[PDB]
Amino acid sequence: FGYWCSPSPEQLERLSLKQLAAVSNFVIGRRGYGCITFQHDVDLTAFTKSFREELFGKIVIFRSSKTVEVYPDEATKPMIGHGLNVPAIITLENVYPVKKPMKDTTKFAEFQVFDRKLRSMREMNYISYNPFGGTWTFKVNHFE
Repeated sequence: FGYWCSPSPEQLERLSLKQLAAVSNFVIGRRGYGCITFQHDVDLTAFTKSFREELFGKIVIFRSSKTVEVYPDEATKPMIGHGLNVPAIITLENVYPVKKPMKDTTKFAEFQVFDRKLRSMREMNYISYNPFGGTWTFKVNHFE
């Protein structure tokens, strides 16, 4: 389904359970949708039954609605600082203003309105937005 991560699931299984509690450089994405780049070590010990099945489209979901969800079950979402509920940089692809998607890049003024909207988001801290592709990069402190 286009999902991927680094370390890859095959690499994560070659770690010990104590190594899996602090995995560095963790990155998970879905091709054609986006990517999450975690800012600090993450604890992946909740997912050992199957990294691929637990993570790819279950715990992490990139949806066709141009958004991303981490721990969709509220009861399972860890405290901030636990698991994957930690700071990250996110890129989402094909994000556009509006009643279909407005992707006419000759319309710079409307794109500018949309861009200021993104810049003003309080939870999703703006990094960049490219109208050519609708590529929105931002930072979050957690996934609450």
